[PDB]
Amino acid sequence: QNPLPTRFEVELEFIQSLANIQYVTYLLTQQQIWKSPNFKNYLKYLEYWCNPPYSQCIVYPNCLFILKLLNGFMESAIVNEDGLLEGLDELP
Amino acid sequence: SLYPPPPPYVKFFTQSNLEKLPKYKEKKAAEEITCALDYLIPPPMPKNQQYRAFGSIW
Repeated sequence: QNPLPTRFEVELEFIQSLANIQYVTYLLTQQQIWKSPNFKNYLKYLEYWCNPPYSQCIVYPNCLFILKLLNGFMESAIVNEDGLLEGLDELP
Repeated sequence: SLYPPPPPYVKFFTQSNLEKLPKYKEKKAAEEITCALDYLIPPPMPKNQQYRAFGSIW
């Protein structure tokens, strides 16, 4: 066994999980995490991975593209009162 | 839910802390985590280039 992951390791693992469309969906259609700007702000902070030397550690390149989309969307995305992301209400 | 939650560090990303960041970054210029603001600053690149990606998986 290995010791608990580093912050750098935790963030690299996490940004890369966004390469999975279903998972990103499960987040987008959460409730709590969109009440407060924290998560939104976190995802923009994560764009640190998009440039060297960081990007050179990315094995799952799609996650960077999806982060970018996800991010630009969030700027103009309208947040319902509960947390529901407005522009998505019609979809499951 | 085998889908993990976002990293614990998310709690630090308040709009308050974001406002304090520019001045903090300056002062700094004058693992070593000491306060909340440190989390709003990307972690340093490890020395072992074994974090360099072997290839792509799309």
